[PDB]
Amino acid sequence: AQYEDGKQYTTLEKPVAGAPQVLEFFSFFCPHAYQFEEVLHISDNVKKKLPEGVKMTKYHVNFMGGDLGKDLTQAWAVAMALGVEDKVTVPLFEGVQKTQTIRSASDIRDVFINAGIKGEEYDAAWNSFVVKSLVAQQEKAAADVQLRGVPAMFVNGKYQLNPQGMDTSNMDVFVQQYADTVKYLSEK
Amino acid sequence: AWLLMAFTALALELTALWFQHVMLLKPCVLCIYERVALFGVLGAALIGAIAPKTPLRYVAMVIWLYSAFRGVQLTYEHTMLQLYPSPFATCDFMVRFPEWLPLDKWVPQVFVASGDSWDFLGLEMPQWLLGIFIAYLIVAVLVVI
Ligand SMILES: COC1=C(OC)C(=O)C(CC=C(C)C)=C(C)C1=O
Ligand SMILES: [Zn+2]
Repeated sequence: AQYEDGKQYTTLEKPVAGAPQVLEFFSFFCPHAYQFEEVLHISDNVKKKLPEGVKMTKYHVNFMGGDLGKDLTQAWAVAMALGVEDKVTVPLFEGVQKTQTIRSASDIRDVFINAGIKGEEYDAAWNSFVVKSLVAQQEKAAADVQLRGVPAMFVNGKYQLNPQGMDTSNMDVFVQQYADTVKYLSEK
Repeated sequence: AWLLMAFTALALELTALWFQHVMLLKPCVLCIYERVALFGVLGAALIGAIAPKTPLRYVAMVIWLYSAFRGVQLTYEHTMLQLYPSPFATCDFMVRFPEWLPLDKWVPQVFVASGDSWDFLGLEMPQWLLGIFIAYLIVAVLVVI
């Protein structure tokens, strides 16, 4: 009796095959993406409620940060490829966004090195076909779910996430209200 | 009000539109929504409802009751987030026009976004526009409604 299109989720008009199971986008540049992941760690909360050990993917976006984002992506393309991720998430948010201490490829490079990434084993993957492919397919991936803004999210290449059709005043609440909507759309 | 708006047209309108493409600056997404909840009054009370005839301007009353209004929070919501950001938000680079009416592609040149991360007087851009979106609200509500 209670689960609404345009409300808590929105279904995609042109949907996309071979798409990941749940596919959060994000930049290291949206003060909101920061708020989304760094403040509310919604990502983890969604994981938690999530059904039977399910592909919780997460791609980065190019538009914001122009020439830097580009590499910040590529950096991340690696960070998945290895991948540290978890280990390189927090500092790269904390870097670029919150303190303004990241200037380009190597500032990032450093934040990998500095986070337990092996000096130029990072560079050893950075140019690997592995990570060209990864990058290119996180452009493609966005252009597919026809993207505009970030954070975003897409259950099984079908449902754009509408964070709106949900409490907006209560944090603790909206989270579980968010993380829930996923458990639903997944097994559906 | 055609007198106000004719000189808000030939005096205020494009002090907007130009004096950005004048220094060739990049918009945002909310940008051209605010340009729309704008150029959809300085055109939508001119060729609008103060009209090419000025006996009956309560059609323009609603053309201001709920159009200067959008202009308010468009700028407001926009400006809200400047050092005060929010979880359930986004930050975009692309834009829209429902009703299969299509802003973007009609005028590629000015109905276009380019989403990114200065200074205007003792201020910057967006607030300075609440300084008129909420100005051309009350001191326009007062005399008509
Ligand atoms: C902060 O970014 C913005 C601009 O920057 C290029 C604008 O030109 C415009 C359009 C300018 C005016 C004066 C309406 C808006 C609305 C805006 O929000
Ligand atoms: Zn925390």
